[PDB]
Amino acid sequence: VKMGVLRIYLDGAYGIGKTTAAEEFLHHFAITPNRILLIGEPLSYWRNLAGEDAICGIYGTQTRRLNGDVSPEDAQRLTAHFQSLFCSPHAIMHAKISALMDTSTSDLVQVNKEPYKIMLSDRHPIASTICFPLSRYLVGDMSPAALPGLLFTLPAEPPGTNLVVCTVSLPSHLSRVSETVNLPFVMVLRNVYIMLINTIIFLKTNNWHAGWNTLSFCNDVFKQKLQKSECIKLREVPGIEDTLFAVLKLPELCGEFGNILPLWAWGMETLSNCLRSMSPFVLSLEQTPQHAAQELKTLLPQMTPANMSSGAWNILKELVNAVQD
Amino acid sequence: MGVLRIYLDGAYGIGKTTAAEEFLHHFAITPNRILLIGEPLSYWRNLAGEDAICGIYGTQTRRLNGDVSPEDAQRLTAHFQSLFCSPHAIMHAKISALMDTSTEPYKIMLSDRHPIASTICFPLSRYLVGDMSPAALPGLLFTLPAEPPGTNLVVCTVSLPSHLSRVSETVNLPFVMVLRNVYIMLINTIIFLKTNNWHAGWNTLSFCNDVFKQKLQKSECIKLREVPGIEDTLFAVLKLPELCGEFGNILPLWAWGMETLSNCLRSMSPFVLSLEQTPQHAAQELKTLLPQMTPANMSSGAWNILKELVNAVQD
Ligand SMILES: Nc1ncnc2c1ncn2[C@@H]1O[C@H](COP(=O)(O)OP(=O)(O)O)[C@@H](O)[C@H]1O
Ligand SMILES: O=c1[nH]c(=O)n([C@H]2C[C@H](O)[C@@H](COP(=O)(O)O)O2)cc1/C=C/Br
Ligand SMILES: O=c1[nH]c(=O)n([C@H]2C[C@H](O)[C@@H](COP(=O)(O)O)O2)cc1/C=C/Br
Repeated sequence: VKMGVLRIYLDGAYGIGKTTAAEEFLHHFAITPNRILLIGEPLSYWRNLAGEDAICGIYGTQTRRLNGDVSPEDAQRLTAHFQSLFCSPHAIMHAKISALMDTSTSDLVQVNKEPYKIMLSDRHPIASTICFPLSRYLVGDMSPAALPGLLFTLPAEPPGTNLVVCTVSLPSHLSRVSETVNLPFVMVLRNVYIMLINTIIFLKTNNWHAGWNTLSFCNDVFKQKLQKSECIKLREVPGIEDTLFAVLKLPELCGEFGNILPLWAWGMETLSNCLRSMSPFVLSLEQTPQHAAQELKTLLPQMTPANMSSGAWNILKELVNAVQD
Repeated sequence: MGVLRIYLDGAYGIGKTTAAEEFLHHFAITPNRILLIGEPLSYWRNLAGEDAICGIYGTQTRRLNGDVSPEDAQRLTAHFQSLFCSPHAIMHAKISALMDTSTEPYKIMLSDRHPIASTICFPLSRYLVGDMSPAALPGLLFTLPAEPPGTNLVVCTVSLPSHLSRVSETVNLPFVMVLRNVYIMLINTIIFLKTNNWHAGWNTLSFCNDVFKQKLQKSECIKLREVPGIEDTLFAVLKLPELCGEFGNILPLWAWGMETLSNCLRSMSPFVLSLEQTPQHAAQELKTLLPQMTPANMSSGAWNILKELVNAVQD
């Protein structure tokens, strides 16, 4: 009864327009209703996650830090708290979906006439568990203490994840927004995502323990560049220093001799395991939503497909519709 | 070959460690027959920079002195409490990978506390006592990973007046009284889950109110019972208005969450061990239980590996 689907997670910085451009893609291809399934960001839960408003809280906390209404040491812990709120929703979902995914190691008895059903999603779990938390650290708004809980506890990623990092020119990104507009965080966020990509590619060939002992620890000088120049350049064959491991080499995770502590190592392993499965793609949103979406279309043929029960797709759809409700 | 995964939990200060060790010294006559994994204090006391333990307690002291808003003190707590998760999880997740899921004296690998202690028992106790905001429950309860078959949860128990001497960190009835209660519920929940679905008498479960919380901090009510009912479980504590909508229905995602939370707890094989006596007895009793526990299968090779890893981090 099988049929191949196309899991596509659309990520990148915020305010860039990856949503009004992800929707304009649904209108001009969903000519046939059952050929595409969209899953939007769960604001409804973020803005009322068991009582607190993750969004307001993550920003308000910074405003509260500047006014000195709270200790900078607490403001960091306080941040970690809110930042973490974004995790659950996206995770409950992703975890369910991985369950409806057919991981059949076998030959095909029959083929399906129809084209592959593409299920588009707004942001991938790593955004909450790795991209943002890491950007907060780099900018100094959050304490590293919360990285293990998010980076090292990642669940096995099922084959076929297509991560599409959206990108916009810098001066244009600063208009799509004007929540708070401060270069430091943005400049970093953009950078991090670029690293993410380099990390995925990197991980495709080499192990995380590559030039680890050749990776200078993460210092304030490094963080400074990340908040100013948007350095980190996306490159053909990435090296350890063009990845996220450049940001993970932290004294707080290593011991006396300067070795990354045992557990934390095992963690790097799973974090690698996850990112490595992914199929990285970059999509420019520097133009009319029409183009952005058209471009995304040209990529469909390059993405890695996965298999799932025809029945399940119909179920998934209902669930997705049951919660985006 | 077949191993015996045994996780030893319960309240703190009770002595489940000096009694879990006295069990290793007596039956490890043959070296390769038993493997112990102790609590990773070394990481808790320096988890990427902060000392989870001091922070969870100090935050309370800081709350009483009014050095910080009670609203922040709650969020601040959630933060630290969460720190306890990673270590235990990195481990457990690795171990699940070395477990053979393929369709004479078995090697028993004893562990100090099971991940649910950090992700469900303690966080929940903090809530009930009012030291933590519910906002952090979904992140810990609903994101639980598939538990592999063969988990033997052994909840240790001590008499009340005796428990208050094993400790005297901070000694305050409210939290203890609750912690004891919660663990009892956990057990009742596991059993309960064996037969019925979480959506049983859900619509007959009164929401969680302050009156309820009050009893949980005073009488150690919650009694362990043969055939548990919805109200003797943890679901009695999970029915929260903050998780339900207007009409009073538990919101979609949170439901799916309950599902996975149930999925986990249900796999477990619950056992109660009394530490109200000489460590010798405590351990001897635990031995009598070995034959009742559910065994799992793993590569002989893996066991040797696991051992090395365990030894590699328990140094
Ligand atoms: N069965 C017992 N009888 C008397 N004292 C005990 C017993 N078990 C433990 N203790 C004492 O109480 C203290 C706390 O117990 P511990 O083993 O550390 O508990 P836990 O496993 O909860 O951390 C120990 O340092 C020990 O001296
Ligand atoms: O981890 C996060 N942290 C965060 O602060 N945010 C923030 C970023 C932004 O203000 C808002 C989400 O809106 P858009 O990203 O669609 O513009 O929440 C988002 C995530 C990620 C969720 Br997965
Ligand atoms: O989640 C937790 N939260 C917590 O505060 N603690 C606390 C409880 C205790 O002070 C200390 C651990 O010592 P024992 O439990 O062995 O006596 O950390 C522990 C856990 C659980 C880890 Br899994």
